[PDB]
Amino acid sequence: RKTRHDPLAKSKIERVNMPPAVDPAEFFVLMERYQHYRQTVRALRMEFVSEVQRKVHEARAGVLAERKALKDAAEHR
Amino acid sequence: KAYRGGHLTIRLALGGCTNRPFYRIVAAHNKCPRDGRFVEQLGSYDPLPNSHGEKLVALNLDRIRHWIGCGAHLSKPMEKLLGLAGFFPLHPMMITNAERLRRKRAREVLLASQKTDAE
Amino acid sequence: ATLNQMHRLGPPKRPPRKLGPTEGRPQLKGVVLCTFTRKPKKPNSANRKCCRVRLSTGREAVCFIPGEGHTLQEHQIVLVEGGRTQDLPGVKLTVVRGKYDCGHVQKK
Amino acid sequence: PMKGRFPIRRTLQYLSQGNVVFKDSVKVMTVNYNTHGELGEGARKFVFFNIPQIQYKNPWVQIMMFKNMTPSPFLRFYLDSGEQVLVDVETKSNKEIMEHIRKILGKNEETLREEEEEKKQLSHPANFGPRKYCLRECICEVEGQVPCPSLVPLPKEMRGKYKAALKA
Amino acid sequence: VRSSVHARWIVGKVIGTKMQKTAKVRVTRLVLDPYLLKYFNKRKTYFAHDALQQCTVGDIVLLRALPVPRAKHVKHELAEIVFKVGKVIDPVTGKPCAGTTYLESPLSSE
Amino acid sequence: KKVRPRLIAELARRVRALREQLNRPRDSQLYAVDYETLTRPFSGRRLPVRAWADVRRESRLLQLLGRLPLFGLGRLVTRKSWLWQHDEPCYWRLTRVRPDYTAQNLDHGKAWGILTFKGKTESEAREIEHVMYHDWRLVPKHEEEAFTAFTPAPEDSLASVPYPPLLRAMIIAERQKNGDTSTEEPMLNVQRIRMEPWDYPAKQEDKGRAKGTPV
RNA sequence: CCCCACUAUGCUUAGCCCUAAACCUCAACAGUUAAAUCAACAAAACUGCUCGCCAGAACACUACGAGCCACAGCUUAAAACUCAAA
RNA sequence: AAUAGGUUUGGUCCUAGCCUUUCUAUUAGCUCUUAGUAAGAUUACACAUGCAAGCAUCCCCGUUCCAGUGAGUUCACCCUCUAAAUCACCACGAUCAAAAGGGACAAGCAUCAAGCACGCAGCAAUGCAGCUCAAAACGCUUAGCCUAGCCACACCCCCACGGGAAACAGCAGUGAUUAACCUUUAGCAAUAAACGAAAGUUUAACUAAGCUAUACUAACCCCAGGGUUGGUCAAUUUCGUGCCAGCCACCGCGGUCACAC
Ligand code: FES
Ligand SMILES: [K+]
Ligand SMILES: [K+]
Ligand SMILES: [K+]
Ligand SMILES: [K+]
Ligand SMILES: [K+]
Ligand SMILES: [K+]
Ligand SMILES: [K+]
Ligand SMILES: [K+]
Ligand SMILES: [K+]
Ligand SMILES: [Mg+2]
Ligand SMILES: [Mg+2]
Ligand SMILES: [Mg+2]
Ligand SMILES: [Mg+2]
Ligand SMILES: [Mg+2]
Ligand SMILES: [Mg+2]
Ligand SMILES: [Mg+2]
Ligand SMILES: [Mg+2]
Ligand SMILES: [Mg+2]
Ligand SMILES: [Mg+2]
Ligand SMILES: [Mg+2]
Ligand SMILES: [Mg+2]
Ligand SMILES: [Mg+2]
Ligand SMILES: [Mg+2]
Ligand SMILES: [Mg+2]
Ligand SMILES: [Mg+2]
Ligand SMILES: [Mg+2]
Ligand SMILES: [Mg+2]
Ligand SMILES: [Mg+2]
Ligand SMILES: [Mg+2]
Ligand SMILES: [Mg+2]
Ligand SMILES: [Mg+2]
Ligand SMILES: [Mg+2]
Ligand SMILES: [Mg+2]
Ligand SMILES: [Mg+2]
Repeated sequence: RKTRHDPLAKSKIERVNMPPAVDPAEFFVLMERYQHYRQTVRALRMEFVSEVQRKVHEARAGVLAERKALKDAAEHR
Repeated sequence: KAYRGGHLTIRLALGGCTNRPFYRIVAAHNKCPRDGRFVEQLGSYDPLPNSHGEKLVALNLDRIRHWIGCGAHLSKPMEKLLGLAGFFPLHPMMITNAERLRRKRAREVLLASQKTDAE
Repeated sequence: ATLNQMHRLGPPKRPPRKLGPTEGRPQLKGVVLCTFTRKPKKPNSANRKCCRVRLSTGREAVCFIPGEGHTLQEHQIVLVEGGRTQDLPGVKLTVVRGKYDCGHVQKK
Repeated sequence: PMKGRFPIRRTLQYLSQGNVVFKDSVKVMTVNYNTHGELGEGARKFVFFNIPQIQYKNPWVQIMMFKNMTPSPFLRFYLDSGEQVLVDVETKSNKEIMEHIRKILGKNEETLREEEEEKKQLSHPANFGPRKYCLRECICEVEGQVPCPSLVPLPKEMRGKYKAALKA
Repeated sequence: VRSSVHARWIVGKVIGTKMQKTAKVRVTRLVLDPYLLKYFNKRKTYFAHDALQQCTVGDIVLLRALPVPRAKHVKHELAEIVFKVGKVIDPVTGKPCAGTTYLESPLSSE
Repeated sequence: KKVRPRLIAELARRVRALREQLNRPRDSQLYAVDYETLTRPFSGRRLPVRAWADVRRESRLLQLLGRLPLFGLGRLVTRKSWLWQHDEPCYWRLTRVRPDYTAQNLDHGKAWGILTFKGKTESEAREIEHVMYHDWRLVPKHEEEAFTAFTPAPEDSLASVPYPPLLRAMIIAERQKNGDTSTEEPMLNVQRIRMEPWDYPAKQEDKGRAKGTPV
């Protein structure tokens, strides 16, 4: 692809990007679906993020991790 | 190759040969090439029906949840796969495209009947 | 040698392979400067047709012209390949018959 | 033939037969032994036969030897916490020395089994890629799936050369 | 306990004491010769901080990594003199020795 | 191993940063527009088609404030796009204004204020975005009471939604594996997921600015 | 090559020069005489350990560089062209 | 170098080089039916022309990516620390990953053997004289690499304020050059990327085509060529030539019965 230093094409100087036509009924329904969909996906992302954080803390300062750390320290002595 | 900004994305990397597409589901930096370096492979997707008439999709759900929990984004085709699997809700455009297809075929059925009626 | 000595010297080092008259290339383009005949070393006897060409690399070299009869002249273009003429000392290049100005041998 | 006495020591098979894999705390292992004396015979065979096996399994642990510095042989381990472990080896055989250090500072068979399992998780059988990393390169290798076009030409209907031709 | 220095604990031989409060230590490690599959010593130099200037050329010392290097080449400090040159104390018996011979019999203190 | 210093790189890096602060373009240059062609003479780039009608009809914020005492501190300003999109009052209460003195009509600059979007007011003032847009209207003084009048409607919003079919089946299968015999349905909590309208004023402080390169 | 004469030189002193078929062409140290004793010849065949050295012939006790009280020297020491042998 | 083979001599044994037989790639000669697939300038030399970055109610964001090349070349890996970035917003967190610190990391030449400030202590002032090196420092030469990819470069002056000067090492294409030689096609339908709240828009990435025995797979009623035929090494009849013309990878053949031209 081009870089910001490459010049603009001359066959595209007068190009005007016209926006699509809108169907009011479908536009409104689709807008509400995206809100509900993204609210549910954000609720799922929050749970997955909490699981990742719970597993990291558990492996660091969990009851089974601190218990195995004391056992190894006792066996050493 | 440290990129300026960017983020991890779960997306489809195209494999296979000419006229024989095959996708690998990978977590990779969004700035990396489509089929280049990735962080982890999270599954695969064969879009061509097999001998049993099935499209096979493998999903490493344990690792998919891990990478989403680490801040990974999802490409639109990946979101639709998870919707079809029941892991995510159906994407808003899978629902809307289905409705568009119903209206399209409702007009064709109406045109066909009007032609037979004229006959 | 002992194990200590083998460890200290390391793995053997192949002599850097020497490039032949083609300078490690399949063929070279040349311009004919003059034609002449050479006598082979004993016990062979003949007047082997050769020529001096200016290679595309700027170097001048003698080249053997294989086959019965040729029509090469000064200022003509030829393609030269490797392979020494066994009984012509110093001749390590061969003209390719049927390329550029050097045509194929005429039948019988 | 291979040079030196007991050339079996200079083979990968022999070096991998060591059963001592130090815990992560071990950082240095010094060996003090005497070149002569019947009571230091086991320590000399330990340096001759076992030190290579220990170093091979523990590449990042410093091992340094010292000759004829004290009247009797001994091992000393320096741990990351700063603790030092002295092991008197006079009168012991090289096999008894290996079994001793394995008991006090070596990883047990359970800890080693677990580590090997966590490695197998890195090569998932279901992943596709180069042979260096994966079992199969493409799904076309799985029986029942559409095979590769390089071996079985696809039907004309599944080829873009004729999809565009009919559409165009 | 963390440290940016790579070598945390290393034993070596003092080979120089000409720098102020710094001992130059030679550290040897066993490195496998891939072709011969024989281990050979590989030596490396370390500068160790010696605040009391107690190191003598030839003694065996234990070096501890510093939290951060105190100089361009000084990344360690003298943690302990293992074997003082010509004044070794047998760790097994705690008695002074001269090579493979005792200077004080272990039977002296029972 | 010691990388050779690259002094010309550091020198040029500082000279560029300096020239970007001493030759920085002003708002009157960046945000000027040719109302006949609807292009910015600073870069020659046209505006999007959906903005053409408003660029010829609506005013920029500083076009309104440049006509008021103290540049209109304390006044309420709303946007035509908000008036069309929402029935609840949306407006800024101005607290600070930095006019672009280089503009002949003082119709460019920055502004700060307290946001009231759809009847809900924020606690602290912040910088206002889209100050250069042709979209602003000044609320008359004799209309402030009737314009700001708002009664909060009951936030009767859903609290929990189900899990997707597969996620639900896996959560339930995990319960039964661990001996749990509960029949309660797994539910996603969406109370904490507050969905802002896409036209909610973003943080202007964290927004970039066009670099100097006048055409 | 044979005969005669005579000089540098062979000697002493004080400094250099640093070479030899300086070869008993057989490295130092430790050990063996049993096994397969061993291409040939030479001065029987081997083991452990260490250092030095070698890898077709010729070019070459050479060229160049470097060092040296050496200035037609010594030490270290290549390559190109050539042959299918030596 | 192997299961090895040919060749030193009047002859034998030993040693030894060279070559033969195997498998790839490029180029050349002669020859060539189809289909599918993969791959595809000699040149960091110079480039005509077209296209390769937009999006979007203005702000911004993107054009720092992708794609290209291999000139230069121990910036690629591990650890410590810690920015920017993602997780809407905080995340005392995770993920990802710079700068900085520690460690590790190509080849040849030692006829490159010494480098010449290359160290340490001290709050500072300043003091000490050290630091690297035959376990190869310092130096010269060669080379992209350890390939799910990575590093480096982006006309040159290592850099790019400035200067020389006016840039295809983006796609297609051209000139010169080399033994080395793909179309100045189509489409954003799939995937990926940018932007948008979104329907969507854009993209010479990519996808689907074009060209070429360079390779793989399969096939064909008709359609086979190329090279060899003294030994190594599978396989020659009759003539012509007469140490001439010519031939061989090695040993050799040709001086009138040449299985070697
Ligand atoms: S390798 Fe799988 S389709 Fe070709
Ligand atoms: K002859
Ligand atoms: K000599
Ligand atoms: K002799
Ligand atoms: K041979
Ligand atoms: K934008
Ligand atoms: K690239
Ligand atoms: K390169
Ligand atoms: K450069
Ligand atoms: K597309
Ligand atoms: Mg011959
Ligand atoms: Mg006299
Ligand atoms: Mg006398
Ligand atoms: Mg003598
Ligand atoms: Mg000796
Ligand atoms: Mg030789
Ligand atoms: Mg001599
Ligand atoms: Mg000489
Ligand atoms: Mg000289
Ligand atoms: Mg003979
Ligand atoms: Mg090159
Ligand atoms: Mg941060
Ligand atoms: Mg870094
Ligand atoms: Mg030497
Ligand atoms: Mg020289
Ligand atoms: Mg070097
Ligand atoms: Mg190069
Ligand atoms: Mg160019
Ligand atoms: Mg540059
Ligand atoms: Mg091009
Ligand atoms: Mg080609
Ligand atoms: Mg196009
Ligand atoms: Mg193609
Ligand atoms: Mg005849
Ligand atoms: Mg013939």
